[PDB]
Amino acid sequence: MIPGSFDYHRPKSIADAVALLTKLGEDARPLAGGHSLIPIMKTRLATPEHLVDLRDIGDLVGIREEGTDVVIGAMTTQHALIGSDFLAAKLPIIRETSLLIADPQIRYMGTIGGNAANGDPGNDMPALMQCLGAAYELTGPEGARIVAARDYYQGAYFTAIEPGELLTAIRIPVPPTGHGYAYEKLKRKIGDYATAAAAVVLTMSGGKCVSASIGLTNVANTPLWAEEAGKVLVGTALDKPALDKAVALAEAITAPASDGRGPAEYRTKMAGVMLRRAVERAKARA
Amino acid sequence: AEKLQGMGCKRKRVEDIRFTQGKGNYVDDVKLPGMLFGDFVRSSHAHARIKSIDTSKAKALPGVFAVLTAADLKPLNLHYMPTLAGDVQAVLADEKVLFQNQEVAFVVAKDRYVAADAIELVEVDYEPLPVLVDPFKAMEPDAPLLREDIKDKMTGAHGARKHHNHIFRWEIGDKEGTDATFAKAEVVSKDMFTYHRVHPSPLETCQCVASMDKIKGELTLWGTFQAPHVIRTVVSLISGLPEHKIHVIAPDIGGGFGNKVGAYSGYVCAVVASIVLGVPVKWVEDRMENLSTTSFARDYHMTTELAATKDGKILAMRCHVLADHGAFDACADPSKWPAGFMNICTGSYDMPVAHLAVDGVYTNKASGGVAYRCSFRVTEAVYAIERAIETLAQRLEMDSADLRIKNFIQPEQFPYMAPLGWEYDSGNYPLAMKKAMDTVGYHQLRAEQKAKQEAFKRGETREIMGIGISFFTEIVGAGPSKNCDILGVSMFDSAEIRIHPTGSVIARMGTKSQGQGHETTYAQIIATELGIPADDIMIEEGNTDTAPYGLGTYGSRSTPTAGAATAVAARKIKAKAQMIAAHMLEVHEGDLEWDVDRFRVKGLPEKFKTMKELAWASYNSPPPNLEPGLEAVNYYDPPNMTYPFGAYFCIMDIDIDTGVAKTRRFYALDDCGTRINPMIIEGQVHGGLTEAFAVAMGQEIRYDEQGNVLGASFMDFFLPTAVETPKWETDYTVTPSPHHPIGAKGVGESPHVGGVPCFSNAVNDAYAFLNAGHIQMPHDAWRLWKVGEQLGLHV
Amino acid sequence: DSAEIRIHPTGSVIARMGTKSQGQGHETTYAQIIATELGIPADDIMIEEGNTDTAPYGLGTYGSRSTPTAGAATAVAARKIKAKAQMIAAHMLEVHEGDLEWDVDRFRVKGLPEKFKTMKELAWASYNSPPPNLEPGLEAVNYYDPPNMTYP
Amino acid sequence: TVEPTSAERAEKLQGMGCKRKRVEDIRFTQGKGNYVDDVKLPGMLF
Amino acid sequence: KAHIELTINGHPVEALVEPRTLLIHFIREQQNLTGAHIGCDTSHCGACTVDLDGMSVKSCTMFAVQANGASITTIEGMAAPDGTLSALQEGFRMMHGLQCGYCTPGMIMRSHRLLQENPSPTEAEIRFGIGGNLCRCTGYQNIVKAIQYAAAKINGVP
Amino acid sequence: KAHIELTINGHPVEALVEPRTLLIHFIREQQNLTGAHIGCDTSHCGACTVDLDGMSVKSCTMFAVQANGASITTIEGMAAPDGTLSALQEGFRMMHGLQCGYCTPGMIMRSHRLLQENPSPTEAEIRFGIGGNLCRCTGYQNIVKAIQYAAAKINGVPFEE
Ligand SMILES: Cc1cc2nc3c(=O)[nH]c(=O)nc-3n(C[C@H](O)[C@H](O)[C@H](O)COP(=O)(O)OP(=O)(O)OC[C@H]3O[C@@H](n4cnc5c(N)ncnc54)[C@H](O)[C@@H]3O)c2cc1C
Ligand SMILES: Nc1ccn([C@@H]2O[C@H](COP(=O)(O)OP(=O)(O)OC[C@H]3Oc4nc5nc(N)nc(O)c5nc4C(S)=C3S)[C@@H](O)[C@H]2O)c(=O)n1
Ligand code: FES
Ligand code: FES
Ligand code: FES
Ligand code: FES
Ligand SMILES: [Cu+2]
Repeated sequence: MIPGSFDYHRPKSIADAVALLTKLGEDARPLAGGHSLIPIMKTRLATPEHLVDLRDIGDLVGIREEGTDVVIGAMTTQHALIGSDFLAAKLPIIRETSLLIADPQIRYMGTIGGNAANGDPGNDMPALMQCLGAAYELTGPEGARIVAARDYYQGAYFTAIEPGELLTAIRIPVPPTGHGYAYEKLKRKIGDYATAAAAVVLTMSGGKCVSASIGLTNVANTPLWAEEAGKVLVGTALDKPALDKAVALAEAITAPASDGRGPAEYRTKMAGVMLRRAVERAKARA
Repeated sequence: AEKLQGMGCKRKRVEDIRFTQGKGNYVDDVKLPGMLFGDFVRSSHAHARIKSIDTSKAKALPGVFAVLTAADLKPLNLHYMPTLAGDVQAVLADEKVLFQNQEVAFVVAKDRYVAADAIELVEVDYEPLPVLVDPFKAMEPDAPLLREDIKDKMTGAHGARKHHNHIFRWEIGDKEGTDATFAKAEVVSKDMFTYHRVHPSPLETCQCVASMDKIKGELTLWGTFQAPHVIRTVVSLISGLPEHKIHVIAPDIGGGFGNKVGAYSGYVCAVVASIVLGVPVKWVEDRMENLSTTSFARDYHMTTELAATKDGKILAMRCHVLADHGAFDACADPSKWPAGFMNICTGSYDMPVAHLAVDGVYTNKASGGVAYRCSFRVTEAVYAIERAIETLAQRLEMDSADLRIKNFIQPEQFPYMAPLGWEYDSGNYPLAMKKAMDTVGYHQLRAEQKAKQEAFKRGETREIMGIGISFFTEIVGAGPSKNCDILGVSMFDSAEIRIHPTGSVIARMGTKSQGQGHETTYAQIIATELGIPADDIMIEEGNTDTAPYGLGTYGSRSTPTAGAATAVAARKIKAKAQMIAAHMLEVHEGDLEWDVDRFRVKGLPEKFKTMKELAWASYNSPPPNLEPGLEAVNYYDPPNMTYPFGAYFCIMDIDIDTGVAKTRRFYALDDCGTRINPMIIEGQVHGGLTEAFAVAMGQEIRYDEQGNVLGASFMDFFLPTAVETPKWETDYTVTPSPHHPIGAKGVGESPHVGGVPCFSNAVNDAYAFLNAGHIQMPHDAWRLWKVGEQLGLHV
Repeated sequence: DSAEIRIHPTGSVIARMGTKSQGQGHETTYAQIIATELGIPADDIMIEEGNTDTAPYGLGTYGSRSTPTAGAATAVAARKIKAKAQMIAAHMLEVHEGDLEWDVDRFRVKGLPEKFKTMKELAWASYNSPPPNLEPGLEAVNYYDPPNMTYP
Repeated sequence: TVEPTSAERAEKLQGMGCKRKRVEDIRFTQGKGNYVDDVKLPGMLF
Repeated sequence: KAHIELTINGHPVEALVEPRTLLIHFIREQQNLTGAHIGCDTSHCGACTVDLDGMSVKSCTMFAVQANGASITTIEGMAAPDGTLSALQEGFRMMHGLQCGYCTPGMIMRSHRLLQENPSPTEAEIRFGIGGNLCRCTGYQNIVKAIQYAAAKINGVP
Repeated sequence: KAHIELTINGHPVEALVEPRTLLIHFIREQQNLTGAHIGCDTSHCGACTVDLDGMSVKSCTMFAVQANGASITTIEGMAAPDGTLSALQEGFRMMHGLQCGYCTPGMIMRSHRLLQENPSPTEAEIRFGIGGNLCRCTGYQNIVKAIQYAAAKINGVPFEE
């Protein structure tokens, strides 16, 4: 319950935050909504010497459409995501996913950037961002760069971010109007990380699937983009034969942990069932 | 009339005024001059010898005032403390640790932040020993010797002493007659039902503030105690301090649910630390320590058997229990009942004979057993018989509702002497079972279920429907002095009532509420007895200097014991008021009759004296033959327990492909005799059914092969939120306890006792048409998925 | 005035009165009365006055009335406890109450002094093994209405 | 003195008639008596 | 230590705190506002919930320094200046929405914000709306009734 | 407010006080050492007596600022760390030198200095020596006996009966 002591900083700009993180080093950690970092500081699994609170940086909060993308500031909260009718018009899957994350109090504080930068395979936004083909904008001492969400995760708490960098925004391509979407989550209770969850976006034309993309949550040490699974659905009527093939290809890439949510084999099977249900709801919406 | 609010009324709670405004007074709200904070360095190992403990870095940290180890306690003979089960538990590990998170050293610092820092600085060197976590192997020849302090390597069961890991063997019933019935019965139904380890998990953890006043030589101890007087007496016996100089105070407690009956190392260490330092010492545990080191509940492996005729008449019950008590036997229980009242396991049925045997064993786990609305192992007893009724019914190809009806103890048979020794006080089971069945449309549900099963067989649905039934007989109100005592103190309870000159009242009892509404309900009992408005009565519990001695609140004993004492004490006051009325009215007491709030002269109703006038007269014009004042005390030793009962029905739908179960309807009929406050009873039922739902569907505390305690935090421990908790439908019948002063039986634990078997029977019933056999709890999604997986439902 | 005396399981005592000392030593002297009446050392008795929620109702301290009133109530209340303790002793020793005699802090069987129960043993027994016809515990209250004043 | 005489037991009582030393003196001689002006409560005015 | 200034229950507060001090401890231990409670060490129970800058926040999962400049309302700040109970406090009492009272301050603080987010919530919206608050005593049924009762009282004030 | 630093009962003390704050209130109200008492408003009773820089002083007749840098002993500082009472505290109990206890802290603090001024005083010297301390309960006779007891204890030999 009691964290180790640390020094606290309140940079006024991204530039200042980055300089501070670069100077301070590995012992400094950015502090966003604090709803993953403080809990692990309280168990002392994390014992940073410095916390760099991003609270005062206004440029990190916001939702806008730019070209063919929606750009979301890293400090935008889950509550803000749910409240955005503009976002619900363009990317309705985000509100649906966000409503399945944690609880009201945690959603008032937790940010999309923190959810994506955490590296906990339990987080729901990572695989959703992979499904959507989102890009993460990073700013470090060496400048700005972009890393695809699909290439950002390597393991538990292991990501592509480099020392001194801050994830400043998430750029999400806007799916065709009328597209189908769904985030289907299986959990033990409100607030629990998924036993297995699937994110699906797809488009239809003349009764056949034109495009399909699938993300799988918490069924490996990282989120997973089920590339083969989505590919097999394209060109099909999204009937049982097609779904069976997609389920096989998705299950094939899972490697779940065996924990309180059940053994690996159960979670692999559930990734498949959540995928079927998500495709079904997405199909109906398309 | 509007102001009385006596028995039967849905009186709103007086406790709510302060609680809704943050003005309750719980242990951690206490702040005293010079108060320090203490907490434990705990064991990372389940079983190991302690080679060395270096506390030098911790003691050197600024803000640290002391670091206690077993080395410090021995000289006071305090490194071990006695338990309610008659065993001892280590306060601070001496030569070895026996369970993960066991207390090793107690750090005392200026505040809880510095204490946490210091705990990290203590270094413990461990020498690993083989871990024992499977109770079924605890008594094998080569099983690890855990309790080196009291046992000697005894690898058998035919020596001068049991087995080094055997705690006790307790049996009751007619063994020869039971065995003979099973040897000839047409049908024998046997299953091994495991009631898995869970935990009471009150929202407020265990804690205390010890303050030894060295100038006065008096100890004041604030704490989360369900039995404050017992704690005072125990503290006196082990500390040498006399009881009149130990002031125990149980203030507002944020739920107990059995977790706060016993003493914990934290209480002893805070007291020793305060005595040593001369300043107050507060100890407050975090949730992970609460769930992994304080009283667990259940962990009974029950080989249960019923003998019957082909037509469904039950002839005998035979049950053997393997009880996992953890490393120390700290299982709360009256001293002569090592398995509590598990002998109430023949339940609501009239059986000729039965036999019960229980073996308790030690394992490398936290202690406990009796907690979480168990009524002293009645949760286990009811689960055993209600599950056995269902498996016998399946074997007989008979509807289980009809099997129960054919075997119910009938109304006319009460008081009924059951085959394992308990005499039930009153009960009308057929009427309650019929009301329940008619309310839920039982036979219609069975028809619906049959059609849904056929639809499943045709591939038309992936959902199965289960109907769970639990008809139970509880036994609460632990108190006959003949066989019920807590470490030698008879299990009575008490009430003291004092009426002031102007008519208001101060009344105290020997029990201790942790949310059950006593401060509201005891006043209702007095209000009806004396005709004094409930709001003119102040109720207090928990301060041992002021409340009459009692045995505390657990075993749903408050209404049976202190509730009875409250009525008897009020009646003593009523009797004295009648003498005062006779003196004032100049008539014989025989010429008076009580009428709601006054005594009237028979025949001359115009001549009367109200309780208020009599209270004033007792101070202003006391009759010469009587003492002034108007107050009384009663220590009530109950003649028998009270036996409330219930009929619970659950309709559950299960998705066989994910294992996800969803309660469709839950109906709970409870009969606890005279109902003091229907509103409060309803709240108790809602809470208890929610715990039952949690226990049956997901709650658990586990240990792996290495002794690691698993799931002991809210990250995994299933506490339902408002989203998962089913809506509850409640009903009742009223069958008064003939021996109780107001006919009221206890009821607090009934919902949990009857609810778990109800939920588990619904899950088991859903899969019965697929021949799943007995499915062990908890019934969470991955486990029900495995049931379906093993039945071939997923291919 | 009044007195309430409660004996704990282990033999110590909490007693309160309706008077209120302002230096007259009541916390010391009321315990001396109880000590002699019950055979319980004065140091094992805690005396309190002044808190209206806990002390029995009394009229206070003035008119040198404490000893005449609450002092009397203390003796009478203690005597009620002694009478109950005598009943417990007869039950335990299996003799008639009339066969018992008091010897400072214990009841002995007349002519057989080796058969006895001390007040401390009786206090424990009142909680541990209450005779069937008696209530558990050992305590008493007395509100004393004096028959006359005292004239020192 | 394991089985003290009647006289010894009566003497230990420090009962009626004895010059028993005062229990109040322990706190009073140490400034630990609790008189009204010693009382301090949150928000207390004068 | 860091110097912080904020408003709690409408009153200016200034203090020096270690950055690691959790807001729940600052509120309970330094400000003596002991209504807020601690029921867990993993951020699940919500017994520590306070209203902070228009949001329901679990104060055991925030450092006091993060709240510098914030406006906080705790259970002690719900009653009206004249002592009258808020609709929620009254509703919890009338509908028997509490027993031990330990989750109550957090439940009422969350509900206060819930009824501002949605003045007329359905039962499903209420249950989901208090998903971050655990109660061991009530089984939640009467808490739903308490919130519905409060919404009806509030909706009658205008 | 003025900043003062001193030593009370052997411990360093640092505080802020208004100049007009009487030492008796600084001790009782700010340091919570409530043994010292107030029995009058004219400096006659001595119930507020503390030992300050080797002098018996009526703290109701001095401002806290005047004691900046001083060493003060109050009744709370008389008992030994091992809990054993001082000779004077024991003597007051043994000889029944107090009843309501109100003048006691000041009486013992004055006596503490008196026995340092004169380790073996006669009865007349004791009565004159505590002339600045009023008692309403005892009639002084047992107080004189208590002081004689303490002196004999300290000296290891009695003087007057
Ligand atoms: C009880 C509970 C239940 C939960 N349930 C869920 C759930 O169901 N699904 C889910 O998705 N989440 C869940 N969470 C986690 C929650 O969504 C967190 O808010 C999220 O994981 C982290 O976002 P944050 O803003 O709080 O970040 P923080 O905790 O502040 O930080 C998380 C990590 O990311 C780093 N970081 C944060 N922002 C940046 C940035 N801009 N650039 C680089 N590094 C950064 C921090 O340094 C730290 O290492 C739960 C949390 C709790 C307490
Ligand atoms: N015939 C009856 C019986 C009971 N009642 C009311 O219901 C309440 C519970 O009374 P009772 O059944 O006698 O049970 P106890 O008061 O002895 O409670 C103990 C029981 O209480 C249970 N419910 C709990 N509820 C809360 N809020 N907190 C706990 O810790 C609880 N612990 C559990 C456990 S475990 C136990 S053992 C009391 O206000 C009583 O007046 C009534 O109106 N009529
Ligand atoms: S104390 Fe449990 S969420 Fe804050
Ligand atoms: S009222 Fe007890 S936890 Fe909710
Ligand atoms: S108070 Fe009387 S001399 Fe100081
Ligand atoms: S003892 Fe009372 S004034 Fe001296
Ligand atoms: Cu129980």
